Amino acid sequence: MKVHSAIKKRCEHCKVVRRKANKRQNGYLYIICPANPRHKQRQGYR
Amino acid sequence: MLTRFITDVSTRFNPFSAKAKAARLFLSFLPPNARSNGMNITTQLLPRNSTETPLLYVKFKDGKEMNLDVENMGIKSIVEEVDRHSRILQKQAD
Amino acid sequence: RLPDDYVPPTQPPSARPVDTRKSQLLRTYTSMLRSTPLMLIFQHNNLTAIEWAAIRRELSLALSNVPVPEGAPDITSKIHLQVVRTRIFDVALKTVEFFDPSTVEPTTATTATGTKVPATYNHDLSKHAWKAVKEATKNTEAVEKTVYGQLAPLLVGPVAILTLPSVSPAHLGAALSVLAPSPPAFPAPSRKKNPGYYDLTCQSGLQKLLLVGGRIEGKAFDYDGIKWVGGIENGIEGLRAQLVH
Amino acid sequence: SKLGRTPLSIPPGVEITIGEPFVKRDMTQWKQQPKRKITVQGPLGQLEMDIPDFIKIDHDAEARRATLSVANRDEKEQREMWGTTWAYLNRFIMGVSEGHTAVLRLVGIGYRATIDTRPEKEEYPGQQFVCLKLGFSHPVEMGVPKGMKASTPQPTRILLEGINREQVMTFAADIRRWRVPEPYKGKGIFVNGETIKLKQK
Amino acid sequence: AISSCPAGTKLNGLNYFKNKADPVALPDEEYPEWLWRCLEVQKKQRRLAMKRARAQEAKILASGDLEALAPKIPLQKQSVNLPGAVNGGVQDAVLADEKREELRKAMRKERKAKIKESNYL
Amino acid sequence: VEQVVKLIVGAGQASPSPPVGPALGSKGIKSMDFCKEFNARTAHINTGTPMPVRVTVRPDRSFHFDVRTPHTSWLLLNAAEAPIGKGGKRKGASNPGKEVVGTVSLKHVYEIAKIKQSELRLSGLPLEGLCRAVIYQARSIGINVIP
RNA sequence: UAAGUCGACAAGAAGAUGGGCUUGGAAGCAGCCAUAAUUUAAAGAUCUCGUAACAGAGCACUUGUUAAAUCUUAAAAGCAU
Ligand SMILES: [Zn+2]
Repeated sequence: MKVHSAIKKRCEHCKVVRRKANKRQNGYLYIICPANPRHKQRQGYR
Repeated sequence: MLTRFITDVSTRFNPFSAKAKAARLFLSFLPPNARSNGMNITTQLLPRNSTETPLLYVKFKDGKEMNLDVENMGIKSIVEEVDRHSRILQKQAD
Repeated sequence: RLPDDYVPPTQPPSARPVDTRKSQLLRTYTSMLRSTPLMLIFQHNNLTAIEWAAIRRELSLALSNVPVPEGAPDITSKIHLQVVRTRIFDVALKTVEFFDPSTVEPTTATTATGTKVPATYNHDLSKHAWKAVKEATKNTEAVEKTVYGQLAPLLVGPVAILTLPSVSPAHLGAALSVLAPSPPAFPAPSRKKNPGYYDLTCQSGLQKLLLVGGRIEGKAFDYDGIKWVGGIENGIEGLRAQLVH
Repeated sequence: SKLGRTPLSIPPGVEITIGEPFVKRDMTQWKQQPKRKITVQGPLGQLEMDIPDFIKIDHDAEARRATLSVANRDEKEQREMWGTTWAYLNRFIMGVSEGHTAVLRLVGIGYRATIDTRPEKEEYPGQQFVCLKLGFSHPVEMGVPKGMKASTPQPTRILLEGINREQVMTFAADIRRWRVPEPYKGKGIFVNGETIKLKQK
Repeated sequence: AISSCPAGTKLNGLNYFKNKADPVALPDEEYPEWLWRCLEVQKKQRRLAMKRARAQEAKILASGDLEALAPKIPLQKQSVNLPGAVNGGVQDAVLADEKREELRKAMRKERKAKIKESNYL
Repeated sequence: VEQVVKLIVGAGQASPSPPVGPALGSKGIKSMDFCKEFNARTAHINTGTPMPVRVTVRPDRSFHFDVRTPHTSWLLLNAAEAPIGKGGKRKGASNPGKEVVGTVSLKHVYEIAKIKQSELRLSGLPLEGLCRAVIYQARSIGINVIP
């Protein structure tokens, strides 16, 4: 995982999802990729 | 559709009959190497003047024999039944 | 300079985009149904490239052995086995059957100079044609009585069509015995004369081609009916027989 | 949604019983949204769910079909629960008639599995416990939830059975959590054909 | 006398079978006519052209009318009905069966550019 | 899967060698049988002539090979009277755009198409369309075509 | 955009040809240069992998199946993260 301020898709399998958003926080934007786990990225700091 | 588990298929229908449309689509789903694998298929075309009831014949590699009328059920409904028997065989093999 | 309202003379207002292949291919089928008297419709099942070439290799060879010494036009290479778009080829029938060109009223059009000139839009890709086929297709039972209706079931699934420039029974026997053999009427080529026919690639390709129906002079014909036409030695000689009576 | 429009074919034996709009009083909330109790009974068991009221079911008893529809396609909440409620009914119908199954494969030298009874930790009489020898120092035993049937045709093959897919697939993830597949040798617990790509060396 | 190779020239290295001699060229007249037209597809100084090339064209073009300056929309982008007629005859049939093959290559050339450009990005 | 292999071997030279040995010896098929079986196929061609072969090795190590006519580039260069270079074989142009090795007239082009028609898989292709498939290859091997 | 959009799924993705040069090897895919043609429903002397080099898997590209009756894709602007 890499926490960038500018997350981008690096292949055709990379998906942009917002996870960890619940009634207590807003969550982060994630780049999830099942093909290459090196494309895992996050946007924002806890 | 899963065709690997099908041994033989024999379809007897008339082209002009609209009901036979479902029987025709079924023939197209078969893969190209179906002839090489050894599966046997015989197709009979009915005369145009008089059309008999369309007949559909299917056989799985477990000896089971399926026969479903073409007029009553549509093409989508036929694909459903054939997959179920083809599915349970896969779960059994594993 | 060209004005805004000016439209190119070779590009009248079409019903839908013309650059796309969907409509560009529709204009071809519309003209294939008019210039092709004898047309046979087959069904191809995921044939490979090498197998397609092999299937088209026997036709050319089989169609080159047709005796044509009467100095007639060389109709031995314009016969192609073409894979067509079944969906877009279905609209072709409607356009010929349900659209009448003589029912369009001419309108004044602007050229490059801007002068008004009378023009009529009768191209198959026009908005008038699209409106005619749609309204005509609204009636279901009446369409079945037309020749298009007698071919609506045929236009389902992948379809490969054979196009002959003219109605020559000799050219049919050379193509009806290589694609749909049925002895003793149309027996397959012999093994000691045409070994290429019975090849692993070709033999496996002919099993995937089925002749479901045929179209002749805009008239639907059943598979058994095609045999009657092919059985005739020649169309010309058939007429002389009636004269002797 | 394109999935909520598809009718739901009710196979022979499956019986759907739609309730009436009701509201359970909640002292914590000033207004609860009405719901509908839907029961789907059949040969294998009975499952129930409470759907929002805006979802309308056209239960056709004549042709044995049931199509869903929402009161407003413009609302994001109604578009979402439309496709979701349909996906659950599809599982409920195909779970009470045929049933849901999950196959786990144990890869790795020394990985076994047996279905034995541990009367000490039984949460309900007759509870089955799956005992896994996953190269651990301690034994791994997990009681099957009430409603599921677990069996081991082979030492390295578990077979879970149940009418509730969420319950069957959620219990299979608990077993897989002990040994997650590795990308170097393929050792672990694979659930329903799951595969892992290996490395060159 | 239109071909550089006269009758009788020895065709070099064009025989790989033992019991035969290298082919010998035949008379030019016997050769099919198409062999003489299949070769139709083969395709300071700048200052000098600016003196004449730029000027001469403007003279001949005669830029006073807007008929020769039209876009000349490519055939692969036209909507005119192809010259095909019902029961027009074997002449009209064949003649109508040639424009459909000429439009085939037009769209074909358009795919090369679209594929070559797609692979450049 | 019935793997296929491409190997260029001599006309009457079939034996364990760089071209023949490693191409198929490793897969498992009995090579020595293929060497004595290729001579029967090629017994009417000059010794040492290169002959492309597409051997299809079926499962169970059963091999069926289809001999093919000499390479098109091999005939264009041999017919153009090009100067032999490295390796003892006629080498093509290093820069097809600028350099020119030979001048093959159209009377030669009409012949190389007939011998390439012997292949059944290429016997259906009309000769009208095949003579331009070789004129399109003369631009990449640096051979000019004179009328 | 019912001439079936969009997504998914099935198959195909020809031949000369293992382009020439190059190198121990370069076969679409080290690099250099060319890359007008041809035949097809289509198919870059080749966009992403892969092999010591072949092979092999995708893409661009092409057909069919399912299926939308205000429901496709992109750009810019406003307000938020
Ligand atoms: Zn990725």
